[PDB]
Amino acid sequence: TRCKLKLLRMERIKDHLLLEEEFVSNSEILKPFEKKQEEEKKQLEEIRGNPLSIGTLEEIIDDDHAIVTSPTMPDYYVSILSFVDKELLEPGCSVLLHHKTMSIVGVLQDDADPMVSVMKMDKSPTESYSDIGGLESQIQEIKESVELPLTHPELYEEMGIKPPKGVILYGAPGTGKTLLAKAVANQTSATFLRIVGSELIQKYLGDGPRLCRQIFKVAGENAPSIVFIDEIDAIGTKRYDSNSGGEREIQRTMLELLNQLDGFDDRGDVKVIMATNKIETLDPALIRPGRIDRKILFENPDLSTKKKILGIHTSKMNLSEDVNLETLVTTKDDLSGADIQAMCTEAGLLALRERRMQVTAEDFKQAKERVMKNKVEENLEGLYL
Amino acid sequence: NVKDLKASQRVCLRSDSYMLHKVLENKADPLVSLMMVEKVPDSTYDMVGG
Amino acid sequence: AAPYAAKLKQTENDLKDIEARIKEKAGVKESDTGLAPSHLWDIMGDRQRLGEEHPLQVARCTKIIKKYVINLKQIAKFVVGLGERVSPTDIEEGMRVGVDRSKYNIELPLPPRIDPSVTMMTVEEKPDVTYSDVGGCKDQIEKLREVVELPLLSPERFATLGIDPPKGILLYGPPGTGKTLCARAVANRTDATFIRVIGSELVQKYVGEGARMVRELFEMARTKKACIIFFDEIDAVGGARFDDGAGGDNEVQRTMLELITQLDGFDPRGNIKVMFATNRPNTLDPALLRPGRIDRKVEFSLPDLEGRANIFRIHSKSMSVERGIRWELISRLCPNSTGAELRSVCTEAGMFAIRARRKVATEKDFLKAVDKVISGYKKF
Amino acid sequence: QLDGFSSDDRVKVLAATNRVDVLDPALLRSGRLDRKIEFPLPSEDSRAQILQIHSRKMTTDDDINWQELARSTDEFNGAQLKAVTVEAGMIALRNGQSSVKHEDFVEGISEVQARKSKSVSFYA
Ligand SMILES: Nc1ncnc2c1ncn2[C@@H]1O[C@H](COP(=O)(O)OP(=O)(O)OP(=O)(O)O)[C@@H](O)[C@H]1O
Ligand SMILES: [Mg+2]
Ligand SMILES: [Mg+2]
Repeated sequence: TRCKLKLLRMERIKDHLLLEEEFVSNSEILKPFEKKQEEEKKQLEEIRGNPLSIGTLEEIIDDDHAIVTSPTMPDYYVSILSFVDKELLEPGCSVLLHHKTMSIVGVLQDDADPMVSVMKMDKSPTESYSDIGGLESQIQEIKESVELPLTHPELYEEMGIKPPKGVILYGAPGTGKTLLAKAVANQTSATFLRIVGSELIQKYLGDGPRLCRQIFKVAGENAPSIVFIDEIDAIGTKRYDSNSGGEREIQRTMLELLNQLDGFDDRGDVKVIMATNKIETLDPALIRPGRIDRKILFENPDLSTKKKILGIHTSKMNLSEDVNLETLVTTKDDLSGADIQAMCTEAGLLALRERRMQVTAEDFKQAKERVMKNKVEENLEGLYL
Repeated sequence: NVKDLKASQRVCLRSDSYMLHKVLENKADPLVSLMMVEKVPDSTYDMVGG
Repeated sequence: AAPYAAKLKQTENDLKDIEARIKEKAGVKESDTGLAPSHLWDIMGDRQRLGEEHPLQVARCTKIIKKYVINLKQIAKFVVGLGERVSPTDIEEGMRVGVDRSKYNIELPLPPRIDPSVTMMTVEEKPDVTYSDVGGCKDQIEKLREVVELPLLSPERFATLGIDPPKGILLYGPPGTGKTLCARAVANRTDATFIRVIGSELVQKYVGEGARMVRELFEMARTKKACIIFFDEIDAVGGARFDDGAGGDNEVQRTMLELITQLDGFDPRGNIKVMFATNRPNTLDPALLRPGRIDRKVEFSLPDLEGRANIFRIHSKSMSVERGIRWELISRLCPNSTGAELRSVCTEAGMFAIRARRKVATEKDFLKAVDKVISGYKKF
Repeated sequence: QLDGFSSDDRVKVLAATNRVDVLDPALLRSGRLDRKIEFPLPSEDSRAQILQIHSRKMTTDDDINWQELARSTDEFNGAQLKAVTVEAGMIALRNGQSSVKHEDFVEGISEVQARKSKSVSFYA
């Protein structure tokens, strides 16, 4: 509350100050155009008529010629002319070629594709750590694999043990698995890549395997990293059937990722967060520990856990201090943390029908009936016989 | 200019030059295509009401 | 309450404007690679740009008729001739050619095909691993020495017995058996070249493009002497047929077929060993499994108790351990399983000790790590 | 085009396929391939001869009893059989004797089998 206000005051004088500084600083009159810049500039316009049709450098022959494939089915045996060093260019690089005559005018690309930008989602994690009402014990298993080598390399180095490779998150939805994922992400401040596995299920020829390779390249470039392959099972054990053109694709994608997860050796610097509902009643495709190490089963919320979650929610409510908190959680059997979240939302909705702006003392005892009854129907547990 | 441009914005181009013309907000998406078949959803609550 | 609501509302606008101001910062300054003295290069470069000898359109001789019949890659055929002077003996079926944009004459013969260059990126040279620190005392480790080393080191004995030299080994085992690990170790020790092919990567298809790559790579090998060609994960693509499906597919039968025929019948080889990595022999087409392709098959056998104490020790050395720690006792409690399972147990024992705030892992830690892994596998 | 009586005699055609049930249906109509040859399983006689072909390459060992080997094997085609031969000699290469013994061979069948060679057993 107050802690948040203190911060607002500082954030609004930082932005203001920066913005004003920036005019001058960027230039607006500074206008570097002295001999070093002028050189670059003059040359660049002359040489480069535009548009410039990109290539891929297939091989070099030492005689300042290269062999490139252009987007046209005819390839072109080109001169290297001007700019980019011969050494700096290594085969497999994507390159700028001049449209009048194809010559290597430089590189600025590095095999830039839109696919990498899409995946790249470092962007502000919605979760900070321990905003969540989850239990200390569950998060301090994910943290142990992922955080702990980055914060304290001293202990791992001294022991001599390798840093762990991967974790698997599985529950039980409504244990806030993806909340957990973005709690971890905030702390590390690592490049947080995300890709969903259904984008790798397509009828399109061979595209799945191409995508799989991209992922390892991306993580390594932007290391240290966490790669969230979310619904890993979409590619794997989970299905899209084979009487739909799937007798080609699904096999090739599953194998491909599998082969790169082992690799010639575990990378040991790319953390993974693998999501899947549970691989207990599903087939396992996440191929043995040492490449996925510690595997994390989140408990179904017990009575003490939901107390902590419940405390967040009751703060905004007024007239729930007279209501005894303890008795609402007990009376309900042990159930999802999602069901306490559902209850809070329903509770407010319900107060409005009574016509009271925020919950009445009565409204809260009533709220429990509607949510418990709905949820037990949705999910029925074996009846004791 | 490069300032105005935004990543992933669809653009018009003149001839084989490929000089910028206008930016297009305009995007082909299936949801939009489904809406056009669908049109303005009719109708009053009361008629449904019972 | 209310006068402090409006403090939030102000905050939000600011943060958004700063982010757009990044574009303005980057500015308009353009500068390209070629520092120190490669911008003085550019001055030479200018006059030669206006000059003409580049590009050359690339085409490929498809027949030499004593002029030449060239076929371009857009698919269009021409009769052409020699340019400055191009010897007849240089131009051969499959040989690329450099021809002029529109005056259509050969300047330089160019080495055949652009497809080796693409696939030579995948190829990795003689990997190195030390055979001594290869876990287990496996029987499998020994039969690899017979296949690979002994024909290369002493081809004489094989001639004398009047057996054929062993050249094919099929590796299969559960994941974590160490198929990749042992192949790298015998590549190193025997001092023979190595060719990495990954069959899972084949996707370039036009009905039989995958078949072109495979013929070229295997042929690359023959040219090479004392070499290994390791086709990795041929479980699918050049592995299983997808004919079985309702609509089905046969781009995989093309790739599969080509490989079978290169192996089957006469065809020279320059001491080419054939290593095949399949997770399961079941997935592998039976055509390949049954003999006259790969000579030998070994079913990997999970490490012995002596071999399992042995892998654990390798790990325990890397670790900081208790003095008098009973490696053998830990191992016995542990299932008969891969070298992998054992790698994991040492990993978690390390971590629980760190959590508990110890720098030396106790015997007790590894009792905990074991209990963890058994349960995992079981529950699934 | 080969049909007739002049075109059949010059131009001859052989064809090889494994599965015969996946073919084009216009091929099972008429006499497109004028003769169809099914391979039978090998006999005792067939096995014993193929072994001899392989064994000649190797040093002649009259301790080899072609008959005894052939009796225990059932349904090993030509390629399978050569696998056996190479294995008996491989034991002998380790041994150092240029000689291959009949004993090496009886053991050498069981690697080419699904089972690993001389699988451990509780009684013996
Ligand atoms: N002999 C061994 N000693 C120690 N650890 C071993 C041994 N063999 C394999 N491992 C361990 O198992 C894991 C994978 O080994 P490796 O990469 O060779 O697997 P593989 O059987 O070839 O699998 P894939 O099916 O993924 O291709 C590693 O964690 C490695 O340390
Ligand atoms: Mg979720
Ligand atoms: Mg492997």
